[PDB]
Amino acid sequence: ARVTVQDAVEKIGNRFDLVLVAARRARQMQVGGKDPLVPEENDKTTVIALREIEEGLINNQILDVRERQEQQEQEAAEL
Amino acid sequence: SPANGEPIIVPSQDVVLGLYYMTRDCVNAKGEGMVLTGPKEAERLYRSG
Amino acid sequence: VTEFLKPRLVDIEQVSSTHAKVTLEPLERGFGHTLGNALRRILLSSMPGCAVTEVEIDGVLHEYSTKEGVQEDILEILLNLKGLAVRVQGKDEVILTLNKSGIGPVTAADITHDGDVEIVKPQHVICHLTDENASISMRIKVQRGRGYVPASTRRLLVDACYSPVERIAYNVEAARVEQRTDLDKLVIEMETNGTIDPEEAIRRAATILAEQLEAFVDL
Amino acid sequence: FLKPRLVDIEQVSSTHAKVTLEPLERGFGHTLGNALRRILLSSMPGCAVTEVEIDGVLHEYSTKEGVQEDILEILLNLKGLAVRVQGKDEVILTLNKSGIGPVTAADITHDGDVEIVKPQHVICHLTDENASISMRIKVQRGRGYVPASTRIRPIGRLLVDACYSPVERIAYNVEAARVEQRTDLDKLVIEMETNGTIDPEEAIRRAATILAEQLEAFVDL
Amino acid sequence: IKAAKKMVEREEAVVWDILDEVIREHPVLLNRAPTLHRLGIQAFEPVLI
Amino acid sequence: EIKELLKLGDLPTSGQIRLYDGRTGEQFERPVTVGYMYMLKLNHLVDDKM
Amino acid sequence: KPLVGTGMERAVAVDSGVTAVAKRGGVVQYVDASRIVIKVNEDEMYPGEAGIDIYNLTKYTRSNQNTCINQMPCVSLGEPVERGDVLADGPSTDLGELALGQNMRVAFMPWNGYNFEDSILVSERVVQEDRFTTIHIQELACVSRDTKLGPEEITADIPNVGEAALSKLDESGIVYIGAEVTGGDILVGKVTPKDSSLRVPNGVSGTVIDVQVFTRDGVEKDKRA
RNA sequence: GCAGAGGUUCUAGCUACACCCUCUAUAAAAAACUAAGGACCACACGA
Repeated sequence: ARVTVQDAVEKIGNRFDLVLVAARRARQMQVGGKDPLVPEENDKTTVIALREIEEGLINNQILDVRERQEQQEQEAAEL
Repeated sequence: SPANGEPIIVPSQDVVLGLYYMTRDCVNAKGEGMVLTGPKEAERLYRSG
Repeated sequence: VTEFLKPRLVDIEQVSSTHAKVTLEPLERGFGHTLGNALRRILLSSMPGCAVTEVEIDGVLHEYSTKEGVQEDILEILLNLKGLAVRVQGKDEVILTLNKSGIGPVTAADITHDGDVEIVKPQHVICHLTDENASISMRIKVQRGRGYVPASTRRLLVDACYSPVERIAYNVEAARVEQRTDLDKLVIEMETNGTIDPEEAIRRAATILAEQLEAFVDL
Repeated sequence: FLKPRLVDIEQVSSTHAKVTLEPLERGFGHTLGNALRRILLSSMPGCAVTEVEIDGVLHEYSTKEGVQEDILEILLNLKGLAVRVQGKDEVILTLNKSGIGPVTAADITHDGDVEIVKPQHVICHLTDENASISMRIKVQRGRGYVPASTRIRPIGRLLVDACYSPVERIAYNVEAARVEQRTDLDKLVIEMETNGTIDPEEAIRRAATILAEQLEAFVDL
Repeated sequence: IKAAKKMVEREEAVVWDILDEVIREHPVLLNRAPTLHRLGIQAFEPVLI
Repeated sequence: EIKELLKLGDLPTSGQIRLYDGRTGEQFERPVTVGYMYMLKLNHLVDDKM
Repeated sequence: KPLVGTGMERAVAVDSGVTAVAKRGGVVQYVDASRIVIKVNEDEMYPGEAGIDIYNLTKYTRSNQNTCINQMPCVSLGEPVERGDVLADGPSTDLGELALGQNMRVAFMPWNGYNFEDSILVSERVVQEDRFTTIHIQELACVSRDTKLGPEEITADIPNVGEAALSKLDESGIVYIGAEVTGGDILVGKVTPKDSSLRVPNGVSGTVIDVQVFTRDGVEKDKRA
């Protein structure tokens, strides 16, 4: 659980990009099969996405990197 | 608050009265002039009466 | 009729060895407070425990004075004595002699061992000395009294901190049981001087309160 | 530390009586006082009625003929029926009053075990010699307050509220008794006010027992 | 969904601890009817009482 | 008149008592007013508005 | 009664129709929780064919705001009453005075913020002694319409219902007087030609005190009717 | 399980938001189950 978001917004400092990136990350962690790269403590996907952000691990460009890595791994097994 | 730089989460009426009763002075009160070894000792003194 | 839910030290998440936070399982409503307040009164009121009660400064004789070299006012070399957590066994009115010269602070480790008298905070800086020639000394008389007692109630007299605990605060809050409406989760967050462990402080306070109940103890 | 001990149970009345402990160490006075008062007011085994069965009344809002009071406030009177049991944990008490006259609690067809302590507690006023109330009053044990709803069946059953709280008013008053030669032994008194169903000595005994048992949560024996 | 509806309509004890599980980190929008400023609708982590 | 009526009963004239706390069991400083206000109960219940 | 009133609450409680006033002085010949029989005194007697004056009280009856219009006899068998006297304390009345609410010990102090801004902090002692419990009388109308190919009939012959549904109902589709019905429970049959049973709206609970079965001429009353 | 019908129950049940199995013109060995729902004005008010 967590209370505030300042430690999260400070590195995504638009306070709106935070919502979008953590939302897509929580999507990939909830509807996708991705496991949280930050330890889970009986916490929903939203606070898990925030924690993954605050640890300097999940950001917009990191999410794009993960997306294109998945794309490359998908198209590598299709050839 | 977006209206002004004054914070909107402000202790409204009862907590502020309690704080005023706390943070005040009367020139004669039980155990005045004592020297304290930190705020924790002040809490220990007050809760012991 | 008499079945009452009892917790077992459910959360003892001690932060440091001088500050723990005991949080019990839900207790029947009206009992979180009746236990927190009881233990608070026991702990802030009376336990066996040694602390400084008075001191005779060698050179200084009045309560309001100052000696050179010791930039700390004598009133402050008295507060640091109140902070001087000391534990003794068997002996009660033991007198401790402090004697050190030279530039620098006077740590609590400078007090001579004086038999079985132990100090739990050796690096407690009482006062600082700025001169090699200045030889500060005193006879700090610690005592294993029971419970806090200031100097106004009763050579320089200092307030006593006979209670090993320094801060008692219980913030009882609602808990839940599968059907029971509202049971209270007591949360004792408590510090100590360091002489006695916080968990041990709670255990000894409970022991004292129960021993004051043995006459009407049944089953 | 001198331990406290019961020294007086002065029965100033049947409804209430003060219990005094001769020795108590400085500070422990108000400690034990507040602990005992709180643990007495909160949790003490009561005996208040839990279920009534009028003879010819279906729902509690009906009005039997002959009784000067409607059934609802008959139940309201009953929920404060000062009764105590000795051997059972639940009992069903039968009442059969006939003829004009208030139905005092003494009219309850009691047994050798279940004995009422206020035989003047009026339940209802019968106003016709050809009218007769008939109640199968169910009396249980318990503690605290339990409403009618929050207890998990035929039509005739009237689920009355439960008031298992023998004590009504507890007030401790520390004093100063000069025991032996040591001063500051604050004598403690307990101006408790029960409803006549619990012995003040036994009340303090059970309250101290539960305080110790719950205090044994973090201590050995 | 029929079985789940029956279970939640009976509000079994297995439903309450599941509910407190699903409201771990789920904010709800409290809202006053005559809202004027945007501070008139905030969110909180609701605690089951 | 109200003061004299209070003084007829074995009650303080000032109208304030020293309410000991129910939980801490300690005296409330600044003795507090205690009396029997005639509190109503408005029709706007909550179980018809929950 | 209000521990501090205005003296004119008695006037506002007697002028209103809530309290059955003694229009004829005399001695209470027979009192009852439902009726009050007044034996008229000789002075107030009508010339001939005189006798008693039965003040038939109105027991629990639904108000307009769904409160209990209840009357309690405040006299006993053998207590004289006079002209303009008050006999039955109606809703929110006590011995002829006006007692809207109740009165209890009140102390003005901030108690740990629970009475933060304007909130009251009532003790469990109030609920325990049943001090503020209020009866609320709800009404559940149900009609039987002239539906084509057989009208609406109120029968316990409900389909797709277990014995739990028929438990509170009688052998003719109407709940017994005094059943502890709860949310969703059935009260009235109302089988429509092809199941439109009037059921307890969700949330509302409590006993059922009285069922009234109106009927226009042309259809025979069923067993419960 | 996406176009229909049948099955052990209970008239009818083919994903209708909807619950199990079969196949493309044929009906039964089988327990947990079922219904998609309702507008406009006056008044007492309440924050």
